[PDB]
Amino acid sequence: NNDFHFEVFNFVPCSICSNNPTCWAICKRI
Amino acid sequence: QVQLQESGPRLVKPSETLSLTCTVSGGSTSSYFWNWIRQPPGKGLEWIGYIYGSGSADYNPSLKSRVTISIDTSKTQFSLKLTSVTAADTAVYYCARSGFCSDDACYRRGSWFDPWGQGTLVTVSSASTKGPSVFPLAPSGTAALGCLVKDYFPEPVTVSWNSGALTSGVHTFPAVLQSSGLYSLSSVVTVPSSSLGTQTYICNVNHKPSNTKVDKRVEPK
Amino acid sequence: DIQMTQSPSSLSASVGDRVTITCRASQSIDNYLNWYQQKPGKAPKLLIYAASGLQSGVPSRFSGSGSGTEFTLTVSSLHPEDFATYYCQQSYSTLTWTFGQGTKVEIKRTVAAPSVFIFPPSDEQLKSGTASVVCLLNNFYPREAKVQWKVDNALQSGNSQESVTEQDSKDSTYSLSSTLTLSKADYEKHKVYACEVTHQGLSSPVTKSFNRGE
Repeated sequence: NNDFHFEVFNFVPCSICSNNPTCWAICKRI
Repeated sequence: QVQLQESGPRLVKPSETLSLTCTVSGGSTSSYFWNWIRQPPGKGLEWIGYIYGSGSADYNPSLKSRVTISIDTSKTQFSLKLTSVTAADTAVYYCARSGFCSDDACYRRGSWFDPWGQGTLVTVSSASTKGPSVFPLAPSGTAALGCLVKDYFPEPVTVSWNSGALTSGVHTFPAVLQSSGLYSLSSVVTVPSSSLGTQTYICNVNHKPSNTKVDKRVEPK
Repeated sequence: DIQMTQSPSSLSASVGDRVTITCRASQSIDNYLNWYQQKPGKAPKLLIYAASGLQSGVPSRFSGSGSGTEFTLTVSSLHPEDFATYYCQQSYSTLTWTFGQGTKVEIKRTVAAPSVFIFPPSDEQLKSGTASVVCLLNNFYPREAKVQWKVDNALQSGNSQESVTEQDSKDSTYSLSSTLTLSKADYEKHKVYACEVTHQGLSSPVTKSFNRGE
């Protein structure tokens, strides 16, 4: 499949932030 | 640059349906979250709802029973539908993107609204559309002149001077609702007294709700 | 449901003042508080994201602090172009994101007296049976002004309406229009039409007048 996964309940997990500063600003360690 | 633009009718009768479309350019609706937000004149901001993906949507509870948001098959547009409108739904309506997206996942929580559309005013009333009349405010080191834009419905009208080339010292005042139920406004500008003979000053009036455009040259009487 | 309580509702400040706006959330929202700035007739523009991130393109004199329930937006040195309404907005709720009520920031500056101008009704308008007489007060501060209409020296009441512009983004002044609305027959029964302007910047009132037809 090619569609994105969508998540509206969980916070951004820091494990996916790579080197994106937007991600790191809002993530949580889960 | 992902850019957003609202479009739709500017005047809706009470009990009818309000519909608007947001067109997205430089981007696709197949990622991120696409929002509608409104602001009644002089009031604050109220979030309406959002849509994402294949067409999953959810709504502000104060409006859920009357609101539907839908996503289009070109994947460049999404749309607001609001039923059973009353004058309380008169407002400026904005579309906006939210969310953070990685390569394969888009998260909404803790994000923000950016970018936004320009916003479009929608008026709920049973009065009918009427285009304005435009009259000169004729100049008597610096002179003032302008255009009186009288008896139109509904808001808004836009005024510019010399096709946008003249903006310094321009004042377009907020419209006033007259006892007749029609709006009036004036737009003025200060110019050098010495040019009143040879330089043209034209006020460009556009009333989009009635498809009325008027260009009026203002001169000493 | 999460409500944001923003204070104060309104403030006036001088160029160079430090300004602080506070926002309180009805429950803890961690760092998920965003601030926007809305200039009149334009969409809100994001200033601060996630409580203290400074949005790209925004000058550093804006900054945000706090976490949990108490947040603050600070302008370290106010500029004239900072005139706007500022909103907090929480993104912690899983469903409804909500805004504060707004804080209207006005720029306080030195007194500036209005230039006054009067405009008689146009001949084209008079064909249509109504006469609008317009009085213009240009580029003044402060806000408060009195315009009195006199027709052949008789004080008018009930037949004028006023409109004021928003504060100018460079010089912080206001302009104001007063429109006297008369029927054609009434307008034609009188001769002298006068606008009398009273304002803190004027040691004596300024009166602009015309005689109908000259």
